[PDB]
Amino acid sequence: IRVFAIPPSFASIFLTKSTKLTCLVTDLTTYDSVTISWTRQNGEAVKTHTNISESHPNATFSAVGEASICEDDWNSGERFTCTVTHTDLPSPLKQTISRPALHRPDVYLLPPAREQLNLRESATITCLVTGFSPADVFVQWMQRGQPLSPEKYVTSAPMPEPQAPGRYFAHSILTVSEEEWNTGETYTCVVAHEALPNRVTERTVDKSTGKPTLYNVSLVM
Amino acid sequence: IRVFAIPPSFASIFLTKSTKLTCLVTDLTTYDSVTISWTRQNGEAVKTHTNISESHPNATFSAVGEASICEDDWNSGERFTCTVTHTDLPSPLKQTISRPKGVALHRPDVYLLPPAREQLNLRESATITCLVTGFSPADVFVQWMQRGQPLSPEKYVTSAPMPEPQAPGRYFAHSILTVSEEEWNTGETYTCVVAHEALPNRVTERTVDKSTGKPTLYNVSLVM
Amino acid sequence: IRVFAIPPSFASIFLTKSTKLTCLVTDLTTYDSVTISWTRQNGEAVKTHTNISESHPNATFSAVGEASICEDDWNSGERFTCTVTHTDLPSPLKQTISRPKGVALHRPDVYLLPPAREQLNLRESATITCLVTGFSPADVFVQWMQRGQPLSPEKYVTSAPMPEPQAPGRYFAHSILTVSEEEWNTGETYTCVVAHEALPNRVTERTVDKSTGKPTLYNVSLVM
Ligand SMILES: *[C@@H]1O[C@H](CO)[C@@H](O)[C@H](O)[C@H]1NC(C)=O
Ligand SMILES: *[C@@H]1O[C@H](CO)[C@@H](O)[C@H](O)[C@H]1NC(C)=O
Ligand SMILES: *[C@@H]1O[C@H](CO)[C@@H](O)[C@H](O)[C@H]1NC(C)=O
Ligand SMILES: *[C@@H]1O[C@H](CO)[C@@H](O)[C@H](O)[C@H]1NC(C)=O
Repeated sequence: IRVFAIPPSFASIFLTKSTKLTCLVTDLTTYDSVTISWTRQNGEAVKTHTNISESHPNATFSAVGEASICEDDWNSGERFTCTVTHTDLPSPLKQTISRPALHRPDVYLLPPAREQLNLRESATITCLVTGFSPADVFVQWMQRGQPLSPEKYVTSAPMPEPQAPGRYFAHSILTVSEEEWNTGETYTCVVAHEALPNRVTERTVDKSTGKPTLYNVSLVM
Repeated sequence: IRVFAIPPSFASIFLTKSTKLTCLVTDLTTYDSVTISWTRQNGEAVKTHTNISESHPNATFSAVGEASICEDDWNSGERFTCTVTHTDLPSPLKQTISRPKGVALHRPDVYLLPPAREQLNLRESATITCLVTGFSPADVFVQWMQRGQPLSPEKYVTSAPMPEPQAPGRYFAHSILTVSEEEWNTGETYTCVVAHEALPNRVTERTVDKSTGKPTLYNVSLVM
Repeated sequence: IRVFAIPPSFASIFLTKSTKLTCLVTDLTTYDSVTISWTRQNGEAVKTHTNISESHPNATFSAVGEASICEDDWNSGERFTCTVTHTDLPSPLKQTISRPKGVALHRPDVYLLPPAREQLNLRESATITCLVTGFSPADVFVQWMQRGQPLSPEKYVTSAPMPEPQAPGRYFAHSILTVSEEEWNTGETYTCVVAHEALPNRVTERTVDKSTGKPTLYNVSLVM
C-alpha cells in the first residue's frame, strides 16, 4: 500500500519551463475505475487530470495523475497530496510531499589531452561542475548561442565528494571531432542551479587557452 | 520472502586478487540456526561461512553466505547457486549466477586531464580527474597511487559506468582526486592506473606533470 | 633412476594465464604403456596427461604431461607429487615439488636507457634497452607492446636474470629491442613493461620517445 511520488526537480523545470505533478501507487491488486484527484493544503480543486495509465504486468496496478501548477507555492513549502480511491481499502490513503546548505558551484573547463589529438579522429570536451547542493542539476551545451541536440551529451548522476561532506560533483562530456575543434567550436556549457543568485554560470574556451595571450612562439624549419 | 544476487564484479576481484561470490537473502524472520550452503553444477564441497549479520529494527533478518572458488572457475562458464534452508520456508528459493558471455572487448582509452589554470588561481584546492572511456563491459576499477604507494580508498570517487551517447557498445567512467594547490607543482608522479579485462596485461597506467602541457623545447619567461 | 620436474615459472603463469607443470623422467629404456600421473596432498584426481613425446633415437626415454592447477592452490602451499609407475622400477617413486616460501621480495626499479648518439649516426639499426634491477626472486617476464599490441616473440629476447654483486639479495635483467632506425625517428609508444610479484598491479608501463632526456634548449629570458 506504499505510495511514492516524484517531485519536480529543478532540472525538469528549467528545461520545459512547465512544472507538473505526478504520483504513483504500487503494491495494489489490479482493478478498474480508479480516479486520482490532487488536493492542495488549503482545500481547493486543481486542473483536471487526464491521460490515465495502465497496470504493470507483474500483477500490480499503477495510477497516474497530471496537473498544471505554476511556481507560486512550490518555493514556499506547499504540501501537495494526491488522493487514490481503491476498492480494497475503505478509507483512501493520502501521502504528503514537501521540499527538502546552498553552495555556489564552480564550473571548470579542461582542455583535451595531447595524447588524444594525435589520433585526429575524435575530441572529448568536459564540463566539470563541483561543489553544488542539492543534486539533480541540468547542464546543456550551446554552440554560438544555439543549443545542440540532447543526444550529443549525457549528464552523469551527481555524487558526494570524498573530502567535502556536503558538496557534489558532476560531469558532462561532449563527443566531437578533432577537425572542428581547430576551427572554433567553443562549446560553452551552462549549469542550471537554484543556489546561484543568477542561476546561470557559463564559460568559454578555445584552442588558445594555455597561451598567456602575451607571446606566440612556434617552430619553423 | 525475497532473495538477492550480487555477482562478483571485476573491480571487486582486483584489489584483493581473490574472488568471493555471496548471495543475499531478505524478508526473513528473526531466528537463529541459519544454514546457507553452496554447490557447483554437479555438486561438490564448499567452504563454511561465519559472521552472521544482525536483525533490522523493523523485524527483518538478513544473512550472507561466503564462498571461495578459483579464478578460472568464474570464466570457465560454470553456474553457481546458493541453497538457503531456514525453519519457516515452505520452498527453498534459488537463484543462478554466472558470467554472461557474448560481449565485445575494446581497449580502454585513458587520458589523465590536468587541472585548469582558473582553479589554481584561488590557491585553495586542486582536482585531478582521470578520463576512462572506450571500455567494454562495465565494472572497471580505477585506483590512484602517489609515487608507488597507493593513497587512502576514501580520497577518490569513481562514477558509475554509462553508455556513450555516440557509441552503442562503449562506456565511460570518471574518477576525480582532490589535492592541495601546493601539492600540484611538486611532482609525486600522480599516476592513474586502470584495470580492465581487455588488455593483454590487463593493467595500464598514464601519468602527467606540470611540464606535460609544455612543449619541453623552449622556456620563455616574462619579467615585468 | 632420476626423476626431474619443472616448476611453473612466473614468466609463464602470467603469459598463458594457466599453470601447467610437466614431470620429466629420464634414465630409462624403451617400453610401452606407461602410467604417470600427479596427485595432491589430499589424494584426489587430476587432469589427463595426453600428448606424449616421441622417444629420442639415442636410447633415452622421455615423458611429458600437462595438468590444470589453480593459481590460488599453487600459492597456498599445497605439495604436488609426480607418481612414477614403470616396469623397470616397480616401487612407486615419490618426487615432491612445491614453491619454497620464506624469501623477501623487493619492488623492481625500471630505468629506460635511450640509445647513444654513436649509433644513430650510423643509420643502420636502432637498439632500445630496458634495464630492470632491484627485484627478487628470478624468472621475471619482460615484454614489449606497440599501442596495445604485443610484438613478435622473435624480435625481443629477455636475458636471464643475474645476481648483482653489490646487492646481497637482488637481481637484474635486460631486454633489448632491435628495430629499424627508419621507424625510430618518430616513435609511437616504445613502452616497456615488467611483470613482478612485488608490484601492486604487477605491471609497470614505462614509455620513452625521441625527446625524453632532452631538456629545454631555447631558454628565452626576454624582459620589457
Ligand atoms: C601564432 O601565429 C600563427 C600565425 O600568426 C598562427 O597560425 C598560430 O595559430 C599562432 N599560435 C597559436 C598557439 O595560436
Ligand atoms: C610572426 O608573425 C607572422 C605574421 O605576422 C606570423 O605568420 C608568424 O606565425 C609569427 N611568428 C610566430 C612564431 O607565430
Ligand atoms: C624556466 O624558466 C623559469 C622562469 O622563472 C625558471 O623558473 C625555471 O627554472 C626555468 N627552467 C629551466 C629548466 O631552465
Ligand atoms: C633559463 O632562464 C631563466 C630566466 O630567468 C633563468 O632563471 C634560468 O636559470 C635559466 N635556466 C638555464 C638552465 O639556463
